[PDB]
Amino acid sequence: QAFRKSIGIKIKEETELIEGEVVEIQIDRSITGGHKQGKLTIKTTDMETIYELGNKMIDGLTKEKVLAGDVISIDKASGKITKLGRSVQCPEGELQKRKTVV
Amino acid sequence: IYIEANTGAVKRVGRSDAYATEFDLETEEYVPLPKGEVHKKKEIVQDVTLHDLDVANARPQGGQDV
Amino acid sequence: KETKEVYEGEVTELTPEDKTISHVIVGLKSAKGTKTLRLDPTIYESIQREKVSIGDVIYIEANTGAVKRVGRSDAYATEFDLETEEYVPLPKGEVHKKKEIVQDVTLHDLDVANARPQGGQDV
Amino acid sequence: SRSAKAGLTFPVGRVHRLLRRGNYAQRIGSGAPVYLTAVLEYLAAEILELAGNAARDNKKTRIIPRHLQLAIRNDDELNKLLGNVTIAQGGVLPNIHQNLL
Amino acid sequence: FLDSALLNLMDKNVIYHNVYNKRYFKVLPLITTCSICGGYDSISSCVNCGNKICSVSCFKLHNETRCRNR
Amino acid sequence: MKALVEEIDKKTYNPDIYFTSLSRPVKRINYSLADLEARLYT
Amino acid sequence: RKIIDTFAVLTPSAVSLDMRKLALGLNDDSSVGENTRLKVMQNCFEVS
Ligand SMILES: [Zn+2]
Ligand SMILES: [Zn+2]
Repeated sequence: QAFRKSIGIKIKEETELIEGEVVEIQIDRSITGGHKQGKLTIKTTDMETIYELGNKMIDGLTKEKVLAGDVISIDKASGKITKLGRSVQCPEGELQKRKTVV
Repeated sequence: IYIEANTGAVKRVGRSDAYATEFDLETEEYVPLPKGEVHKKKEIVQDVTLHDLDVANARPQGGQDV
Repeated sequence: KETKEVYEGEVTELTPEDKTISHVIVGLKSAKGTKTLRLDPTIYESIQREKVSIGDVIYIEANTGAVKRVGRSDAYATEFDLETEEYVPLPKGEVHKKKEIVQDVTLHDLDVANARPQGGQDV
Repeated sequence: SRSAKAGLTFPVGRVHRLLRRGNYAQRIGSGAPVYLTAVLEYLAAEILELAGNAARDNKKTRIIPRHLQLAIRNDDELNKLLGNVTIAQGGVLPNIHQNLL
Repeated sequence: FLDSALLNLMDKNVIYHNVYNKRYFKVLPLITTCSICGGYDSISSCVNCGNKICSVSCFKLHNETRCRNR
Repeated sequence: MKALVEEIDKKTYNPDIYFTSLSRPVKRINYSLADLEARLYT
Repeated sequence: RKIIDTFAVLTPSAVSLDMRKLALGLNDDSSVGENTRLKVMQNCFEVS
């Protein structure tokens, strides 16, 4: 077990990340049926667009409290939300960027 | 989806490409439709040791049900 | 040093929200205030374990999730002449309370807390 | 003039002389007509840009009083500022009630 | 020639209204791309118009000419 | 982490409809007559 | 119940929350499926 503990393995892959300031959040559900339909606006220095959300985006968006002033950073493959800062946040750069994780 | 007849295991590939324009952002990736027929067959020359059949005869390994 | 939230009050309604996956809004009637709160199904399961009903004083901790029942409130003491459930008065103060503790705990106690599960109220 | 060195358009001497001969007080300061031309220049620029975009909405290169009427009445601060002001040849707003439909 | 009565009404219906497909509106999968360079890796509809914009230069070129509702 | 306890109103809160929100800024108002009459007559 | 109610005082003052869910493998993300945690949490929810 110690001889297997001594040697390690490095494995790398690439993931996408969208980081940008939220303008407003407009979800849509029903009082009896369900089937939530989320819409919010993501903004940065040189991009400002409205993103429509799915079921799991409102699942992670309602299990974790967030505001219009609060700013998110979403990974597409992981599906979890990083509520980083509110209006720390002071962001720059492009909206959707791809970085490698090792 | 991906469904095996003899084993019963179920794997999902994702939402089809026809529903990619329903929402602008979705955590579910959009995969194309699988080419070919519905029913497919193939033969494998897979080798497996007799002790592996003995552990397969000894204790339950694991399944997708409770 | 850490702060924890303290909730207490008389149970008014145990009902789902309006539609459901089975959560329960617990309306805790305190003396100086009346507030309704939504709880997890595990702490609601311990609420079902404590056999509480409409008009029972409970004690609920926010961060930990432990549930203690104090007893039936003093308003329902005249409902029956003899009852095994003792009658406790209404808790004074607000619904939400906060305090800070200077509790000391050894690092080995944190190691046993990191090693094996100790206990809980669920199955 | 002192309007160009201070970034102004309206003259300071006409407003200062108008405050002198307007019977307001005995002593008049030097920064008060500059402040007044600043406020009147910002407000007049606001009505010029709102009536300019209101003229840009109806695809006309000239400002009719209906564009100024809709530009003033469509803004909340201009309607709260001037609520009794009647504009000639400006018309009214297309306000249609829901229960009459 | 279309205003003339030399052609029948059923002739105009068969020539113009009957050749187009009636039942099948969409069979193939629908694809939404960006309106500037067609980037499908970034599907992001705009604010004032709701137009799909992929990259940052596509938005900076989008605010000037192709945005009418702004 | 995730809070097991959530304070909530009876009348204002609904479990289904969830909503969260926060020189001179001015909302864009269309001055077109056919746009407003087109909106009010549909 | 009286001896238990009178003689049980001490508490395990140090604990880690959300370790009880992970020790059995039933959480929001694990190698087990979706209704294993639901049917196990329901059969647990009925058995006292
Ligand atoms: Zn593009
Ligand atoms: Zn736009």
